[PDB]
This record gives sequence, C-alpha cells and structure tokens, in this order.
Amino acid sequence: EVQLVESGGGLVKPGGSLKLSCAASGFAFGNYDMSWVRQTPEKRLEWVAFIGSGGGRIYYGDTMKGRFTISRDNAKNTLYLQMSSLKSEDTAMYYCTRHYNYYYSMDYWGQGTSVIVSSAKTTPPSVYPLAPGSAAQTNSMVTLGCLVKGYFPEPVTVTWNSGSLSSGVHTFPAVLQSDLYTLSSSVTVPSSTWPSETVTCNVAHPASSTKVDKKIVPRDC
Amino acid sequence: DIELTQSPAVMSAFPGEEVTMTCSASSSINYMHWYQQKPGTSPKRWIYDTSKLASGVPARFSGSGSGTSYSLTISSMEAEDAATYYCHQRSIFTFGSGTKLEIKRADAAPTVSIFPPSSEQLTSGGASVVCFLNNFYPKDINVKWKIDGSERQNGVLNSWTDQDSKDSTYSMSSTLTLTKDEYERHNSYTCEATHKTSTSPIVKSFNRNEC
Ligand SMILES: C[C@]12CCC(=O)C=C1CC[C@@H]1[C@@H]2C(=O)C[C@@]2(C)[C@H]1CC[C@]2(O)C(=O)CO
Repeated sequence: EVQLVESGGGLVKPGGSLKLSCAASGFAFGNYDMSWVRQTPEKRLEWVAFIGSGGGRIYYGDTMKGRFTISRDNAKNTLYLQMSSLKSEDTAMYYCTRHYNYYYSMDYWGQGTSVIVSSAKTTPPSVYPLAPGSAAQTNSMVTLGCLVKGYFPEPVTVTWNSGSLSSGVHTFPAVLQSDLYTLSSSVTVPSSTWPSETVTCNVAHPASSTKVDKKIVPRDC
Repeated sequence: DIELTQSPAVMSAFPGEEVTMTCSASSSINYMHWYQQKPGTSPKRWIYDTSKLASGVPARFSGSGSGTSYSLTISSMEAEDAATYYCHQRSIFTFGSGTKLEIKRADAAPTVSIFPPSSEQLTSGGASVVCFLNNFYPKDINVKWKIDGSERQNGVLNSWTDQDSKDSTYSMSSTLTLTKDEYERHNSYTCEATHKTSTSPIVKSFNRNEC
C-alpha cells in the first residue's frame, strides 16, 4: 500500500552537489510531515532534514550547516533533498521517512539511496578462480571459491551456477584494500560432483555494467 | 545537545530468554521511540511514544522508562527477534548507536580451507592467499598465518559474515595479500584457526613449489 521510493544517489566528488528524490504512493502525501535520515558507514543514524506537510516549516540536523535544502511538491507526491559542498562525512545511505503524529516517530521508511563522496572512480572488478590446487582436499565435500578484487563502488552480486547452487554459499562482506573493494565467495559441493559437474561463479558489478563468469577448473600442476 | 547512549552495544541470548536493553539520555526527555533494523533493509518503527507497539510487533516486546532512562524488553525471545534496535526521540539529532541482539547456539568448530593464488592473479603481479573458516560458533576466533615457519601479521584482512539466518553460525575469510615477488620467495603457507571448541588449532597448508 504505502510506498516511498528514493533515487538520485551515487558517486560524487568532494565539493560537488546532488539532488535526491523520494516518490510517495498510497497515501495523502500532503497531509504528512516528511524527513530525510541518513545512515553512515559506521551504521550511525542522523536526522538530516524535516519538512512540514505544507512545506512551510523546516528543520535541519546539527552538521548540515546550510548545505542541505529539503523541499516537497505535494502535487507530484515527491520529497527532495538538495545537497551541496559535499564532504567525505556526508557519505551515507539516505532514507525518506514519514511521520505519524507530533511526537515525531517515523512510521514508514523508503528503501534508501546511497551517496558516496570521494575522489575514487568507478572501477570494474577482477575475478579470480579459487581452486584447491596444491592444497587439495579429500573429504566427502569440497570447497571452492572466487576472489573479487579491485572494484568501486559497492556492491557486486555473486552467484554460483546462475543461482542453482544456493545452499552452501558464503559471500563475505567487502573490505577496502588500496582504496578499492575486495571480497571472496565460497561454495561447498559434494566432492564427487567436481570437476565432473561444472562450477562457475557469476559476478555482476552494475556501476561498471560488467558481468563476468569464472569457471573453477582444477589447476594444471 | 541532548544525546542518547545505548547499552549493551552487542548481546546474545538463547531463544527463550528474557532480554533487556537500555537507552540513556543526557537530560530528561519523553516519548522515546525504538527502531528495528536487520542487514540489508531499512529501519522499521518498532516501539513509539515510550510504550506503544507498532503494527506487527508481538506482545512479547515492551518499552518503558522516563526522564533520562528508557528500556526495551523482550520476553521469551525468538530467533526472528535478532536485529539491531536503535532509540530516538523528537529533539535528538543522532539516534542512539544501537544494541545488536544476536542468537546464542551450540559451539561449532570451523570448516577450514586454504587456496593458493590463482595463476591468473599471478599473471597480473599480485598474490592473494585465501583462507575460509566456515560455519563456526561463537564469533570470536583467532586466525594465524605462518610462512616458512615464522608467524606473519602484515597484509592480512579478515571479514566476518553476519550471523547466519538459518543456523546462527558465523563464517569468516582471512586473506593474505602479497606482491607476486614476495609470494615467490617463500614456500610453506599455513592458515591456523584457534577457536574455543578445541585447545588444538585447525591447520591447513600448502607448498608453493607443488602444482
Ligand atoms: C521536534 C522538532 C521541533 C518542533 C517542530 O515543529 C518539529 C520538529 C521536527 C524536527 C526536529 C525538531 C527539533 O526539535 C530539532 C530537530 C531534532 C528537528 C530535526 C533535526 C533537529 O533540528 C536537530 O537535530 C536539532 O539538534
């Protein structure tokens, strides 16, 4: 029923500007006070901006310092946030929220739109197959992997055999390494099925419009 | 600047236990709210106006408090309760930093596996040695790397998964990244997992001059 749908986030250089939008559905948008709340990489939640139902009453969080402008167009059921002179500390997930009453709990939240403030440029990942090699296993099960290295920004999506190997999979949170992201994913299958049955990791990086498959092949020793 | 602090930052309990967490304010306020968040989704209104339950919230949850001290309580906790809970109030810029409630389960030793650098990565001039420590509990585990018998500490990055939503185990990767040239100057690579499930580590290793 009620939907709040954000857009406009992305990579922006320090000192740049951005306008975020929040499309509302399923309720009388103009009867509700609205807010923007952001969650930093440290998971800290900060109340950025608040706007009354009629658009005539506005508040900002403490570090905003005039660089943010909340506005709304009740005729198009859309909330906006203009962001300028952006700094590294403004990197966060930006959420559109709706207020219930005048104690100001937030009874509906959008899905979030991610803003990343840095000088880094979009970079596709290198993807490397992780076969046991000289570390050969010998149990009833075998574990294989894929190393995804050197991409920006987050995220990538990893699947195995196009999602048909879904159980036995661990895709680890990415970490920054030389200011680019790296993660690995592991999959575990019966050792009787590999290499007789192919195993392939499927890596997608939407920001770079890249899709790579890496077949896990036994190494040529 | 009225500020909120939450205690504890992290806590774990078996299903069936009573759970209490606290939200403290630097000066007196009223009508405290609590939001629930799970990985990869938005915060969700959970308790509002200090004691009112949001729609969909089981009666096992209750909120209470006044002045500078507020609390969220759960009776007979259930696995689906695991989440981070954040407090917030209408005059506060920064939400409380959250209490992450995790699920206690039976101890489990990791399944450990080690991978030499791929030839494709070596072609590019880098060398990552990857060790997976999968499906263990509790979260606290120690990984040690030994290269030709001497402990190595530089160039290791570890990454833990969020608690697993079906079996409540954790998994972690430990990755040793070296230049190709440094990798090529040594032979024995060992990943050692020390976990409270045993006094003896789990050891996986390889020689680079094989394969
Ligand atoms: C309840 C309140 C004051 C009364 C009102 O008509 C509407 C609001 C909602 C927005 C609130 C505001 C404040 O009380 C000051 C807040 C909390 C602001 C959002 C950010 C804020 O400006 C701060 O973060 C100040 O530190």
